[PDB]
Amino acid sequence: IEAPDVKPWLFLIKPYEGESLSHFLGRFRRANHLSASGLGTLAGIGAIVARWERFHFNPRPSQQELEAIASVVEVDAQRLAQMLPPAGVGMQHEPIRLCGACYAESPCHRIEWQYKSVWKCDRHQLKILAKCPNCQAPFKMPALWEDGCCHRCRMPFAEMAKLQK
Amino acid sequence: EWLQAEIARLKGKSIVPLQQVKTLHDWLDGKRKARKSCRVVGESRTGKTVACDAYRYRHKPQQEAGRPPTVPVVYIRPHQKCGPKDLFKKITEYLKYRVTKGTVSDFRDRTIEVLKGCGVEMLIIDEADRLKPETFADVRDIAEDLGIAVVLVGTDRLDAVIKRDEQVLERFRAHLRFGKLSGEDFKNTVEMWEQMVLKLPVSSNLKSKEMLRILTSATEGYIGRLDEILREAAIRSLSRGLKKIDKAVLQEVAKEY
Amino acid sequence: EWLQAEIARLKGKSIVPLQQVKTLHDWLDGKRKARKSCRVVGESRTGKTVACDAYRYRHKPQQEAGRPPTVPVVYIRPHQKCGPKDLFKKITEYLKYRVTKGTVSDFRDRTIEVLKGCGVEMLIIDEADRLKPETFADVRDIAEDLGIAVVLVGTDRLDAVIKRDEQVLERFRAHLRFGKLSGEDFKNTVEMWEQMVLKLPVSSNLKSKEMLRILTSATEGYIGRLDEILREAAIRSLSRGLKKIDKAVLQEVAKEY
Amino acid sequence: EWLQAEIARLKGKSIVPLQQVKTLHDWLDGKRKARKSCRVVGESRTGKTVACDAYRYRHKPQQEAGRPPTVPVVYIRPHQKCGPKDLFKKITEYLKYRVTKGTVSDFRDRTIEVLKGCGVEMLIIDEADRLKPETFADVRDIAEDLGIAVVLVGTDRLDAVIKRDEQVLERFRAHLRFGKLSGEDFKNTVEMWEQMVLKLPVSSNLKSKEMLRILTSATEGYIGRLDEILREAAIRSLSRGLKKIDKAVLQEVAKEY
Amino acid sequence: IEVWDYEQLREEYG
Amino acid sequence: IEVWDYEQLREEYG
Ligand SMILES: Nc1ncnc2c1ncn2[C@@H]1O[C@H](COP(=O)(O)OP(=O)(O)OP(=O)(O)O)[C@@H](O)[C@H]1O
Ligand SMILES: Nc1ncnc2c1ncn2[C@@H]1O[C@H](COP(=O)(O)OP(=O)(O)OP(=O)(O)O)[C@@H](O)[C@H]1O
Ligand SMILES: Nc1ncnc2c1ncn2[C@@H]1O[C@H](COP(=O)(O)OP(=O)(O)OP(=O)(O)O)[C@@H](O)[C@H]1O
Ligand SMILES: [Mg+2]
Ligand SMILES: [Mg+2]
Repeated sequence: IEAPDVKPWLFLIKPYEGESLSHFLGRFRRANHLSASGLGTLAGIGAIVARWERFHFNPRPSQQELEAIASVVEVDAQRLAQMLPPAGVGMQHEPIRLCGACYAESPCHRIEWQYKSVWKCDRHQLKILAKCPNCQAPFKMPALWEDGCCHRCRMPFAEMAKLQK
Repeated sequence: EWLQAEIARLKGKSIVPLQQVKTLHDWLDGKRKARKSCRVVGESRTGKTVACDAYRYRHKPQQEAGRPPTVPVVYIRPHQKCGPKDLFKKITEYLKYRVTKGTVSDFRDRTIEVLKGCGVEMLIIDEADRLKPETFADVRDIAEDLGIAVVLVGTDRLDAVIKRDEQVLERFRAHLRFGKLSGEDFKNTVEMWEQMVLKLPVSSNLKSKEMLRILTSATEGYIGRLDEILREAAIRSLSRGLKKIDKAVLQEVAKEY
Repeated sequence: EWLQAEIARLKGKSIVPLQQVKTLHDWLDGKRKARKSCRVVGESRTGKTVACDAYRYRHKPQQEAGRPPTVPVVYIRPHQKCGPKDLFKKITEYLKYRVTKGTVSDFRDRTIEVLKGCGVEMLIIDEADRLKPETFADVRDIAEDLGIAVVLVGTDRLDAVIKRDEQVLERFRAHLRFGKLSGEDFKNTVEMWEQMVLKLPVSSNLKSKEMLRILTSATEGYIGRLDEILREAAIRSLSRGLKKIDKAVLQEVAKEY
Repeated sequence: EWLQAEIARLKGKSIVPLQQVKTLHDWLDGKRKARKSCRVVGESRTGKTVACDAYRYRHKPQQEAGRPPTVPVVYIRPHQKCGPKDLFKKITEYLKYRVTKGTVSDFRDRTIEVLKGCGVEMLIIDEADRLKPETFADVRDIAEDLGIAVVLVGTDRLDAVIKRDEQVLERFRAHLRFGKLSGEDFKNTVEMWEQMVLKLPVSSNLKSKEMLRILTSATEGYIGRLDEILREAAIRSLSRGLKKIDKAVLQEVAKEY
Repeated sequence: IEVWDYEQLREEYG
Repeated sequence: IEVWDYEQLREEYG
């Protein structure tokens, strides 16, 4: 029989302050090698989670998919709740904005950048990117980011911060 | 009822230290630190599987509240005609990791992620010859990619399978063999079994020449047969209200084998 | 603890510029500039994988401030029964870009884009006989489409696979073979290994006639065995507090092989 | 211990240049350059097998950095009821290639490839009469297709087998015959063996009439018996503290044959 | 002669 | 004359 005094488990990650949901779930899927359907399956909440990765949130199933999923990612309902805009505010969609100046501190994405009113970073004092400055492509969901490398134009991403502001 | 308590005991299982077992434990340890793969061979009733259990238990897995465990030794047993998917699945389950549907390459990527991080030093594969010939590609891959010693355990047929492929023969060339009981060793065993396993109030005094003749012919040196036979003899004997094992009841049991 | 520090070292790996290795590196270079495909053959313990790896590392990927890395040499190893999708996926990962989800034609189109632009001159495929017979269509395709030399590395079986298809045999007709150690070459190796790998305080002095007999019988010319054997002998020897490898401990190890 | 050193020496084997041996070496060389097949015949204790090895060893395989060994002479000895696959398998192993699973046509096509490229000039088959009758088709085929001389070595029974087939008898019609020792040749040999092989301090004067009668009757001119007998006689004799071979101790040994 | 550690090459990798 | 040890010839072989 299998080994004694253990329980079922998976690999856990820690959120960063301000971290967005789509981003967080992506890290999780990568750390544990699985599909969104897979997450939804371990979870028992259906296929619904895949559009979360591209920011579509009709609901806040706070006591349903969201109270439930804490048990898989080991993060509580409230910390998780904080990974989405408060009811009624924010709600930007198509361009994905980024301040690479913060990447020197931590690769991440900060969800505040996707509230409709934003165009500047106050913490680093500057114009937020809404498009890549070199190849002039829009960016892919935070959810699908790899190693802090640009496919369109490889650089350190962080290396880009001297320019544009 | 006193008698029922005793019958339930005899019906069960236990581990008795023996020389064969000690030898293996020290040999494997050498191999574990040296990180070298090897195989263990011997006849099917020598008690190879049990020595391997006794070993596993001497190294308690450790666990903290949050991060993943440290599991120095992993022991698995394959199913007949084991494929590449079946091997990864069993490795992943033995560590109580949650996983479901995916393709072979996906179980492979996952197997290397759970084997890493989690301290694993040795993998032991029982019934080793149930592996399909292609799976050895995955067994070698792990052994060479990760600092993990792989031990193959089996009967003489295992070597007949291995010699069919030079790539495998060479990684697993070193070996240890289990043997049978004989002479003074069979006699001392019998005596240990009486004091350490049977324990009847009446004292049997088995080592007697006329009794070892019965057992020797009946068991032919296999520890497997020796155990079954003396246990069937104490249980039958007690059910009949006797306080010891005599010559005739032992012969009555041995005759059925 | 001084002893622990040393055991950990001995348990590790290193690359020694042997005579066999020097030749391959020059041969491949010829092939690289000439842009021609070829194959390398030899027995499984001759150290083919290591000679080929050592080569890869002598040509570090280069990087400018703007464009993608230039990567002259790509080294990959397939899984067993490798399919057409599996080959592209590994080439794409090797070059640090990952595309996920699509069909076979999509992996192919993407493989040609990363192989282009990024300078690639040579592709090395280890254990080439893990390839499924149809995948060679994709290996030839790349070799003919892009000015990339493809090298197939493997055992005698590789040629049994290749000779079953004229289309492949002809692109990959040229070959180099690895051999075994012998005569003066086996002796010179032994001596190098003592000074370059073991490094005990007290010279064990193995090239001595009496000791080489033990090693020759034990190793039969495979560099693989020679390395395992001398390392297992220094580790066992130190664990017992000895300052050198002697005759009896070497025989104690060799007996197990 | 001085005596132990000496016993170990006598217990071993050596090759002494003799007229029979030199004759063959020159004869084969003629045949080697001429590229012609032939056979060697003679009685079972004339030392045919040994002369053939003595020959093989005078022509060491050569080796460059890349390509296979150049191997002017190949020497093989078949197993009983040797079939067509058994002959190719041994030729292939001899040249250090690994044989893998396939059918008869594959061993044949592969044998001709390794016989090519690798310079091969002569093939020597010992105990030729272990060959199954059909295999001679493959032996003739090689001899005619490739410029390779084939030499068949054996006893008078070989010719009884060969005369069953005209096709073979005729390719291998030329022969050299080994004979027995006599007269001055037997006497000179005995003396050589005393000074060159035995070397006891005393000098036993075997060439004396009183001793040659013992040896002549004991050995009947076969070099095989002569060697066995004098070695058994010096070893027994030393164990008893004597430094020469006398009349009674030699008769003590001879009586056992 | 230069001899290399096996993991070193990885530590110094491009 | 030179006489050879049989195991030596073996050891010196290609
Ligand atoms: N150390 C031990 N203590 C007690 N019983 C033992 C011991 N070793 C072996 N046995 C006996 O052997 C049996 C276990 O099977 P055993 O190891 O003899 O065969 P096996 O090698 O597992 O068979 P196979 O190799 O074919 O799977 C038990 O019933 C037990 O009584
Ligand atoms: N230059 C070298 N220095 C030290 N060890 C070497 C060297 N070359 C080969 N080896 C030995 O070979 C082993 C590495 O595998 P190897 O070089 O045999 O690859 P391979 O021959 O391709 O194996 P296979 O063909 O079975 O896949 C190491 O354990 C090492 O001891
Ligand atoms: N030149 C030699 N030097 C030393 N010993 C020799 C020599 N020639 C023959 N012998 C003796 O004869 C034996 C070798 O017999 P060998 O097998 O060569 O003859 P054979 O006719 O091939 O025998 P068979 O026909 O049984 O194969 C050895 O044991 C050896 O003692
Ligand atoms: Mg078992
Ligand atoms: Mg290899």
